[PDB]
Amino acid sequence: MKASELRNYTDEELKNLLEEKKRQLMELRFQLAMGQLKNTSLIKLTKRDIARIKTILRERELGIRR
Repeated sequence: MKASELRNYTDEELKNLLEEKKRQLMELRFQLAMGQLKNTSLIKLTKRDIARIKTILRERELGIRR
């Protein structure tokens, strides 16, 4: 929902952060699916914020976040 911070970065920072969340979720599931990642609460938290963050990027694409 709210950001400030996650919309407040510059377009170059914003991508480089919101990309990081979007990848991280997918890479963390990939680390488990191998056998490296072990804290699954961290993944589950990481999804909430992946979803918020990767939504922020979406919202910024159409004009919802100027």
